[PDB]
Amino acid sequence: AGSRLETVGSIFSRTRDLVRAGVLKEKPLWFDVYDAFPPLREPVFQRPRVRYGKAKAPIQDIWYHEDRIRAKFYSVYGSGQRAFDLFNPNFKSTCQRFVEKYTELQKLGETDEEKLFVETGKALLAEGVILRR
Amino acid sequence: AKHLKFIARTVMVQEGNVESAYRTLNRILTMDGLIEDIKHRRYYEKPCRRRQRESYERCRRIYNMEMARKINFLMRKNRADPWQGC
Amino acid sequence: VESFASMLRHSPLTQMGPAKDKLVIGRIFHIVENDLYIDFGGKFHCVCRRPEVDGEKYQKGTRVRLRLLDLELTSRFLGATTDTTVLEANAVLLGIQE
Amino acid sequence: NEDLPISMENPYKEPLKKCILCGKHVDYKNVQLLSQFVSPFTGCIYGRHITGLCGKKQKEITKAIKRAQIMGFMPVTYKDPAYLKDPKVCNIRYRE
Amino acid sequence: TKFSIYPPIPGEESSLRWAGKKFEEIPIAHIKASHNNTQIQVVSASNEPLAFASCGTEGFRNAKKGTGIAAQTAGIAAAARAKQKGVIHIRVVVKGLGPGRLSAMHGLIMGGLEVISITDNTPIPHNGCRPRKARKL
RNA sequence: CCCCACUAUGCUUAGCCCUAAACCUCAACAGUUAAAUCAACAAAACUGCUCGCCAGAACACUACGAGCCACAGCUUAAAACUCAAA
Ligand code: FES
Ligand SMILES: [Mg+2]
Ligand SMILES: [Mg+2]
Ligand SMILES: [Mg+2]
Ligand SMILES: [Mg+2]
Ligand SMILES: [Mg+2]
Ligand SMILES: [Mg+2]
Repeated sequence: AGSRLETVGSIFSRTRDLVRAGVLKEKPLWFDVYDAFPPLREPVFQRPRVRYGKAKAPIQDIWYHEDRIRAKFYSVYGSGQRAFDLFNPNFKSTCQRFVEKYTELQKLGETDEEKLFVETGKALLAEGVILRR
Repeated sequence: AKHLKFIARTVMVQEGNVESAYRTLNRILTMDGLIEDIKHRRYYEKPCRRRQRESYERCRRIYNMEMARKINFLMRKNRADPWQGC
Repeated sequence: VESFASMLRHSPLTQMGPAKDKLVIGRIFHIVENDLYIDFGGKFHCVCRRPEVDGEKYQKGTRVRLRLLDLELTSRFLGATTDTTVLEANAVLLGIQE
Repeated sequence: NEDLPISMENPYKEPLKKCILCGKHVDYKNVQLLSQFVSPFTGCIYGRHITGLCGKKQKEITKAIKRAQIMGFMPVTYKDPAYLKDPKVCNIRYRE
Repeated sequence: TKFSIYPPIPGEESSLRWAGKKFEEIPIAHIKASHNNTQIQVVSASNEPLAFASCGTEGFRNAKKGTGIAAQTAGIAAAARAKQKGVIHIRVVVKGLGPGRLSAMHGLIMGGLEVISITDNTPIPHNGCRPRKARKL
């Protein structure tokens, strides 16, 4: 039977070494499958560390441009009385309609945020969606 | 001594309920810390002992608040088992 | 071919923004006496007490309106290096989805 | 690819909470304001767990109260009865 | 009219009256509740001493003097001597956290006087004199 | 030890004395968080540079010398004898 030193190397390295040294008479059933199709990372034990000083996690926050627009919306018109349906993969909120109209007005016109906001509100009201400030 | 009388630490009685007024006065004097002040001033408390006592009380209050918050946060899970059997 | 970035960008959950005080539709999928377990499309379900008004209509598969407060309830405690999670979302049950 | 997230400060960041006296000038002569942060029965200054003020305004109120009391603007052993019917801003109840 | 737990202000005119007299005209019962004795004195609104009775003047001696029963007896006797001078309503002012703080007031009520207000006047220095050292018992 | 009374002293002014569990029991500056984290506990582990200090216990916050407004004082600070431990 193989070595039980789970913190030394990986199962593959231990099994390979013991097979080479003659301790194991025959390779285990999984050895050939592993050897032909190895994992992306060799499963070696490692002790997780606490970070200190200036060391910071490299995970970035996910932001998109329209978030700014969304923020303004949720502060001015508030949360839409219509409820979200997250089960629908193509659900479209009032805020999303506002975002799409804002982007269209930006791409077919000038770049002044306040004017874009009021023009988008006017266009949505013309469409016939209620937007209480 | 130089202040106007019958305003500080004064309670009015309602419908002759003297005991209720006295107990309200006791509540006020305790909540404002005056009872503790009077009891602590009977004998001199050394500055080092005072500092140690205040440090201990502050840390005890903080620790108790944190423990209470932890229990209140973990009380949400305390309900009927939804996966009984498995 | 749509990449993962596009899927994440156009996802309704991404579009919702902050989850606090947002109205969502959930579906009851499990009932334990008067406790209703509701999925609203997030990682975790939320568990709500059966209302005292028209409580009989709340059955499995029922659609309900929720006001979200938190997608996951977590908090760090004294002397701990990692947050403690209850594996549950925080929400307010409003009523049935007509 | 245009769909990747872009570096940005949190646009949904809620404004930091402010105390009731934030931005307002605290004067030792405004005995009406100072009397809102002392005990009606003993005149003792309330702590920040009661007043809810931030550290800076708590210190400002404490200094103003001491100055007014010593300069002959405010009583020491009680809250002036003229201000007993002002709005209650302190989180304390004597069940009175 | 909502009952006001706060006393009336002598300046501001109020409608509260007791036997036709105002708050500032009622006699005052000054109770000093020490650790070993309780002393009650009734005085007028103009500071005329009407009655006086302590646990010591009523015959109690040594450790019996600092008890609730002794304070009750002293309060009863003070109330009697004040009733012999036309006092029915009193404003109480207690000083000290001795055992007879409440028993003396009980005795005053049981002797026939009516209590309309309680005040505390226990001396609390804002750090004046230094107290004595703690006992090594 | 408990109760009562009362001194030097605690206070001011002008001079001394120069000691504390004077302790965060962590020397000052600069840097790192990657490693095998790491005797233990305390307070996560280290690196570069500088100064101060330490080489078994006790004799010893001692003796002698020197300096000092200090004279039963403070700073600096040994050796002989002894032990296999501390
Ligand atoms: S919170 Fe800004 S002054 Fe208090
Ligand atoms: Mg003296
Ligand atoms: Mg220390
Ligand atoms: Mg140095
Ligand atoms: Mg020494
Ligand atoms: Mg010498
Ligand atoms: Mg010496």
